[PDB]
Amino acid sequence: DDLYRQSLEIISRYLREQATGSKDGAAGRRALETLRRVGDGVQRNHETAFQGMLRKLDIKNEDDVKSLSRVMIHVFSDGVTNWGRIVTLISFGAFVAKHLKTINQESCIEPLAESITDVLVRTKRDWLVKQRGWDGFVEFFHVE
Amino acid sequence: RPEIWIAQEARRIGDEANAYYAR
Ligand SMILES: [Zn+2]
Ligand SMILES: [Zn+2]
Ligand SMILES: [Zn+2]
Ligand SMILES: [Zn+2]
Repeated sequence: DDLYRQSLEIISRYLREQATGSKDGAAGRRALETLRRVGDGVQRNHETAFQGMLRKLDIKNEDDVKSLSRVMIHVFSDGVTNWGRIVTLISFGAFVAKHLKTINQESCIEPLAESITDVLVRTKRDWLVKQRGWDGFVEFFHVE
Repeated sequence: RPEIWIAQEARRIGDEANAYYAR
């Protein structure tokens, strides 16, 4: 399952960079560079809402992800799928990861990343395949 | 309702972001 594995790496790496403030083929690298630019921008422009969403979420710890998975499924339950919703969910994942690290500097981002990746890949498998996976993400968010 | 409120917010932002880049 190359798609699952590729998606978890991109999403995990972003969340870890965001939470820790450190950055460590070329297709995955383009995806991560796109996600940094777009994801950082979502967070910057939606600071107030993300703060409100975080408050409501009331996440207890690094493993407390079932509520977020329910949120993500509910997001798509109107039958619309698009990259803006997808990157927004990942950006909020990053925003949550930063908060977890604040309360406990030893928290791991993996349960969150895995939770988000599971929703996207499992529930939107064929949509992602038709988009040519992360190549579609890169293309959609391509700016000159 | 909290989970629905969060979802409503995330959807609004996601559709706004989608529109911005699609235009
Ligand atoms: Zn870990
Ligand atoms: Zn270009
Ligand atoms: Zn709803
Ligand atoms: Zn926006």
